[PDB]
Amino acid sequence: DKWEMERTDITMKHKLGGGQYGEVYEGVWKKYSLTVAVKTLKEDTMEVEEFLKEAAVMKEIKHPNLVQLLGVCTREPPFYIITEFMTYGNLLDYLRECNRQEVNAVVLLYMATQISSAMEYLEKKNFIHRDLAARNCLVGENHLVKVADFGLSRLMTGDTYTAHAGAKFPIKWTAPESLAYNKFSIKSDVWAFGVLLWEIATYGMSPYPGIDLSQVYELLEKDYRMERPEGCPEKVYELMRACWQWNPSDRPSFAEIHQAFETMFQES
Ligand SMILES: Cc1cc(Nc2ncc3cc(-c4c(Cl)cccc4Cl)c(=O)n(C)c3n2)ccc1F
Repeated sequence: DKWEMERTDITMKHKLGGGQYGEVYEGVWKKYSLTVAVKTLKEDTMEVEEFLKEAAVMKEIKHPNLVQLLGVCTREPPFYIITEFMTYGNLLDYLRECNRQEVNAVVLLYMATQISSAMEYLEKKNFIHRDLAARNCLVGENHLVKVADFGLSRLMTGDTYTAHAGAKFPIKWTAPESLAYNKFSIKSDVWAFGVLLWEIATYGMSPYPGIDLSQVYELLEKDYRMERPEGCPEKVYELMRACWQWNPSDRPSFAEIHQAFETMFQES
């Protein structure tokens, strides 16, 4: 289709992210003198059909706050997925290293509004993310934030995905039903979004600070939740706590979350 391009159109530069995102490189699309990001598969980091399906799914995603596909090379190996390049890197590092007078309260609402917009689109389009976290949000100039869209799964909005036996999760971002039963849904993405809000509010602190990973689930089942961060508006914390309702059904939708943030951003 229209997305297929010649591999030789791109010149590969260096690895991005220190391996955390797999085989991803900065590159140059020569014709346009345009920096792009390129993911490939040469070191057996995923299975071939999984990679090719990622590429297929990306073709369907079109939203201002989801990383945008530019093209693919899927005829013969090595296969490539080519996307827009986000200049800063990830939101976790961005928050940690930023000048807070610039990245101020208004900007944190702006960030939350952008990410919730992306998630509202995935909710509407029957996809789940499964790894929402600041390390998986990418930042460009002027505090533009886009959710990374590797790993998306198709799932009708009211259904559940069961992860493979033996799967290991990022415990501190993982909903209780996922931890206990390997069950994921758009509502487990909502849970993760609440943790992300806490990351934003703390300018990138590690969640459940000092708490043993093997005791996180136990704390959640006893109704422990992280306290409100310093400076965090009460309405924002209310939203975070709603994202952390034990029962998935009781958590807000992304459409509701995005509306709340848009309003707070517009009124700031
Ligand atoms: C300075 C710096 C910049 C970036 N930018 C960046 N821009 C675009 C992309 C696009 C990726 C992508 C791809 Cl190539 C294929 C499918 C889905 C996605 Cl999301 C992606 O995995 N990454 C990490 C990525 N990183 C990352 C780290 C860093 F230190």
